[PDB]
Amino acid sequence: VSPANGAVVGVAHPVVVTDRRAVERSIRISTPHNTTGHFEWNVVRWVPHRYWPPHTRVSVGVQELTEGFETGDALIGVASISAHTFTVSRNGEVLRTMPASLGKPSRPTPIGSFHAMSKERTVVMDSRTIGIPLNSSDGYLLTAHYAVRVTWSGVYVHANVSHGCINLSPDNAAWYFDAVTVGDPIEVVG
Repeated sequence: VSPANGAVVGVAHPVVVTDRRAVERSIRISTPHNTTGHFEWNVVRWVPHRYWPPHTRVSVGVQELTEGFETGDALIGVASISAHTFTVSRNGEVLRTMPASLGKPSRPTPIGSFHAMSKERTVVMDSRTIGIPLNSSDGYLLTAHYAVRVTWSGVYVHANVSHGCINLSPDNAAWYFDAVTVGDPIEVVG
């Protein structure tokens, strides 16, 4: 079960618990205004449908075990593929709309709805680790700085960028990294 206890997270953060409709019924999310959601599939997650409510305490009851977490501010960053931007807002007001490189004209960032999964100060990225030569046009060996993970699939917040990853300036990527906590909503759109 994730979220873990007390964990201060964000409002696109899924509820994650490890006949599907059977265990789907032993799970219930208790929210102040009865926040709804749907299921997604082993391992199933429950996700709130219009983000969470900000600064709301969330309770999760699964079998005889019940664990809870609190949401901080609502920080949303949006990656527009037409405009070449990653816009960041915190509770209503955009703070900093930063120009972003979202992949490359071959494999641009996949449009969709996500959370900030992890924060890694520097992470080295080696394409040889899953089978891509470094002389390939989609080949690389790089040490990323201020890396905020977007997906399990390896998309990151951290130009002819690969994997569809998102590339910001060093000054811009520092701020998002300091301002962000896991769970912080991530939206790729047009």
